[PDB]
Amino acid sequence: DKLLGGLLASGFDEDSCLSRYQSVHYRKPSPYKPSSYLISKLRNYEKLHKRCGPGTESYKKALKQLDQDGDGECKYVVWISFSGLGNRILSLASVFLYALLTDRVLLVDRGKDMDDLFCEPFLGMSWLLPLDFPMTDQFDGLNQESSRCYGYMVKNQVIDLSHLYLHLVHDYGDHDKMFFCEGDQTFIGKVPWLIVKTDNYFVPSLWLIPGFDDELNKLFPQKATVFHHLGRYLFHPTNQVWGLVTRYYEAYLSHADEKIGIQVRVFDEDPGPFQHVMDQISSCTQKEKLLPEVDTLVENTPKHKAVLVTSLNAGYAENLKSMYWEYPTSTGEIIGVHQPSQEGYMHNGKALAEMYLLSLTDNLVTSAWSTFGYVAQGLGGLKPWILYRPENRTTPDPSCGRAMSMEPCFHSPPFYDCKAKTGIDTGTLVPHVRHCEDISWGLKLV
Ligand SMILES: OC[C@H]1O[C@@H](O[C@H]2[C@@H](OC[C@H]3O[C@@H](O[C@H]4[C@H](O)[C@@H](O)[C@H](O)O[C@@H]4CO)[C@H](O)[C@@H](O)[C@@H]3O[C@@H]3O[C@H](CO[C@H]4OC[C@@H](O)[C@H](O)[C@H]4O)[C@@H](O[C@@H]4O[C@H](CO[C@H]5OC[C@@H](O)[C@H](O)[C@H]5O)[C@@H](O)[C@H](O)[C@H]4O)[C@H](O)[C@H]3O)OC[C@@H](O)[C@@H]2O)[C@H](O)[C@@H](O)[C@H]1O
Ligand SMILES: [Cl-]
Ligand SMILES: [Cl-]
Ligand SMILES: [Cl-]
Ligand SMILES: [Cl-]
Ligand SMILES: [Cl-]
Ligand SMILES: [Cl-]
Ligand SMILES: [Cl-]
Ligand SMILES: [Cl-]
Ligand SMILES: [K+]
Ligand SMILES: [K+]
Repeated sequence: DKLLGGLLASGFDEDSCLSRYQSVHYRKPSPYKPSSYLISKLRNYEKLHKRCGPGTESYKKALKQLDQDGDGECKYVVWISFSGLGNRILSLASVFLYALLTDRVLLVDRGKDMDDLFCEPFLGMSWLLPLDFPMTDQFDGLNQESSRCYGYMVKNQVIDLSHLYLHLVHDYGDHDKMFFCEGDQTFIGKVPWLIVKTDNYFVPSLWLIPGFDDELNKLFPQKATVFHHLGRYLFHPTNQVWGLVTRYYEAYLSHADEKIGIQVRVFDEDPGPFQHVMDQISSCTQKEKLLPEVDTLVENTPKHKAVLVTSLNAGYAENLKSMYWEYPTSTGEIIGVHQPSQEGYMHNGKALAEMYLLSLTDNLVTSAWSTFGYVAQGLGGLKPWILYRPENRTTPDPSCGRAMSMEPCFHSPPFYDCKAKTGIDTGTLVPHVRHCEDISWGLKLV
């Protein structure tokens, strides 16, 4: 089923984006079926996008509100291309959900590479913000003190509204965080143009806004499927990225009975590679029976496992590779350890290819705090084993634990009760919104 259970629309040109419908020759079918209401919601999104999108007569009329109000036919939310690729992917998926919940059209700031990495997701009509949008060269300078920043208008009690800037970056404050309150969403609902900048996956705090909560439950009744569905919908790699994927997979990974992904990210100043991290990896994989122990004893048909290791430093894959070369397995399993080329013969090209290759594995080990890992697990429908974040170059004990769900984590959530107007722990409100495994103050859907 190339349409992923109805998540994807038919009718796209096959050759101009091979990944779109070929992803099925490489992936097991997801066990999570998109709800019929999410399927309607996306097919209706496409209708709206086609009516209101870039370059249409409607879009051109709405652009004049920026020089005025207005009272128009089409409203928008523009995603600003900000931060690293994994932050971008998650944040964009979040802004897309927000569009869905508010009957807005999503426009994407293409930044330096978005059109080079991704195909168009909306049948008929591009998702890219036009390059001559007049506010574009203000995007980097938009901040908490910008006149039309929502938080600035809140704290100053500004009275007038064609557009608003929503500062949702990790450094945001109390006023900016009022985005996550119902009364503020009523106000913001009236503004035809929203401009968002964020480096977080802010999905889970949408679930705690009245009104959004009812709609979200209809769309995603199993709760922890938001990124799995919206990520698969939105993001299809371009043919040159997908070539990197298919060629790697077919050469190195395709013969194995089971594929293990290991996504290594080490948040440290010094270059590496670190023994305590090597030790963490071997212990994790071996205590969870993802990879077999080796032994030095002198003294029944063999599975073949392929281990895909992604990392900035090649030492982690080398260490594992060498271990399984130099010693027999205690189980008799055949282990091959593989890592993609570090040196080129599209920096982001290879990075995206690697996230996709991880998503094609059977069991995935991720690194704590890594949005790169979140993207991979989400696209693959993998509930990972998470390598906990080390402190002071000491192997954590336990080394890893299974995640609660495949969802990504919101790293910098608000902690505010909008009704009582005071701080609250927003990870103890509803059972499906919990604190993350890897980052104790973050939130995730479970
Ligand atoms: O949403 C966060 C968002 O951040 C993006 O990255 C941006 C962010 O970087 C922060 C992290 O920097 C790392 O260092 C980088 C460095 O930026 C680069 O220059 C360098 O080349 O690479 C380095 C990595 O190799 C540090 O390793 C991190 O520590 C830092 O994360 C922040 O960590 C502190 C806590 O630090 C302690 O944790 C253990 C240990 O690792 C560290 O040394 C300790 O000191 C957090 O502060 C705590 O925050 C909590 C929660 O409060 C927040 O969230 C809830 C909201 O309501 C609050 O308003 C909000 O403040 C608070 O309760 C505690 O009191 C605080 O101590 C920070 O929250 C962590 O962010 O900023 C710089 C920018 O350059 C980066 O791009 C990242 O890419 C995104 O995925 C996402 O994580
Ligand atoms: Cl419509
Ligand atoms: Cl990244
Ligand atoms: Cl395309
Ligand atoms: Cl400023
Ligand atoms: Cl409110
Ligand atoms: Cl669902
Ligand atoms: Cl790293
Ligand atoms: Cl899994
Ligand atoms: K493209
Ligand atoms: K998979």
